[PDB]
Amino acid sequence: SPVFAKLLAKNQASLCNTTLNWHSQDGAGSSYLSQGLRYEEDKKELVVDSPGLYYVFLELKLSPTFTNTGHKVQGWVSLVLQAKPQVDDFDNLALTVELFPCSMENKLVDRSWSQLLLLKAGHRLSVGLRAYLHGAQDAYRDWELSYPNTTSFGLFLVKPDNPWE
Amino acid sequence: SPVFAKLLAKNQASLCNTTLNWHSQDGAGSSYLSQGLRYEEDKKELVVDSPGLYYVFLELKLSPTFTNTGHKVQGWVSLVLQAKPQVDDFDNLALTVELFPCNKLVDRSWSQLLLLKAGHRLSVGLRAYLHGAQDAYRDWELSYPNTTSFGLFLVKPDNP
Ligand SMILES: *[C@@H]1O[C@H](CO)[C@@H](O[C@@H]2O[C@H](CO)[C@@H](O[C@@H]3O[C@H](CO)[C@@H](O)[C@H](O[C@H]4O[C@H](CO)[C@@H](O)[C@H](O)[C@@H]4O)[C@@H]3O)[C@H](O)[C@H]2NC(C)=O)[C@H](O)[C@H]1NC(C)=O
Ligand SMILES: *[C@@H]1O[C@H](CO)[C@@H](O[C@@H]2O[C@H](CO)[C@@H](O[C@@H]3O[C@H](CO)[C@@H](O)[C@H](O)[C@@H]3O)[C@H](O)[C@H]2NC(C)=O)[C@H](O)[C@H]1NC(C)=O
Ligand code: NA
Ligand code: NA
Ligand code: NA
Repeated sequence: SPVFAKLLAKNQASLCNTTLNWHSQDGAGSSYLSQGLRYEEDKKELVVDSPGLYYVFLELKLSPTFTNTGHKVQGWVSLVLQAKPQVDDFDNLALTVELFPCSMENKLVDRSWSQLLLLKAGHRLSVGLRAYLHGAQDAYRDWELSYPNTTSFGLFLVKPDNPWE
Repeated sequence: SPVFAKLLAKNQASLCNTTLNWHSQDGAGSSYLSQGLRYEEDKKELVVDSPGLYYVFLELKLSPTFTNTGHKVQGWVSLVLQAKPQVDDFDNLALTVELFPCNKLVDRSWSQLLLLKAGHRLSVGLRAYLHGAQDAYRDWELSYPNTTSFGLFLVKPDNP
């Protein structure tokens, strides 16, 4: 069976610097994870069983709130992939959205990110929400992570490890 | 073995409405496709062998050119996934980048989980509407090494 996972972010009413919580199963027992992949609620980490080349993906869906007027609050919002252990290039493994007056709107922001990464057996992956917002009083209340525009995180095994290497 | 492909776009010196050409192997003879996948140069299509649920992805890398200056050129650039037969999801399977009068490399990704049939053909159309300056389409390009990509992975076979 293909090794694949697609987790959906638990709701976040406002933005802050925190590790995101994930739904690992839908409204029924059917999990968003295949075998060879586990999700740990306590650590908020996706645990990779076998080593290989994985296609890791992040999809940020920023929903504007009632207080959002679209053209005052600026800065940036990030989804930062937190890997244990660090991968050879795990330096700024992140999906960033820049908010500037130029291109700012009172509209849903839907951005995707991907990277092919060499992961080890027992590799732990968590996702941190990062944001610096300014321009109005209570700027972090102007955006949220909510269902049905759900932020997602996942991966799939592209090439299993070759031990000889 | 996993069913996976990651094709890299052939160079495009300026932006226009066309079906993109793709490299199916790198500089050496190393294939960008696994077994159960083919690329047809003539049709510019990725041919899917077995039916199932595929994670299809597009990644647009727009590189600014020498003539790319100021905050005048605006509009949009798109990568349109052209399926044969039409996938009964939406007729709007596209990556779209909006350009405002704002300049560096634009790197945007798109993905969708799609139910594909045996012999499914997938091609990618480049779409663009640029205005605000005389030869606005010359201000962006698709070039190596910041190469635009297209591929997929079989997530769930129909017949294990
Ligand atoms: C690639 O395909 C896309 C379609 O997917 C295509 O984009 C379309 O381009 C036309 C023009 O080339 C756009 O139409 C414009 O709409 C605005 C709306 O306000 C008008 O102001 C424009 O008209 C001006 O020019 C006229 C002279 O002909 C004057 O009569 C008028 O007063 C205006 O000054 C113009 O009609 C159209 O909106 C887009 N479509 C989309 C969906 O954005 C694109 O041009 C194709 N690219 C290439 C490289 O040819
Ligand atoms: C979440 O973490 C980020 C860091 O990743 C925090 O962003 C940082 O926030 C401070 C203000 O709180 C920014 O400093 C400001 O700089 C400007 C420079 O002109 C100055 O005018 C201000 O007086 C202030 O010192 C800092 O730039 C920013 N860092 C980055 C990298 O953008 C953020 O505050 C944290 N968020 C929460 C919710 O606390
Ligand atoms: Na959302
Ligand atoms: Na094509
Ligand atoms: Na490019």
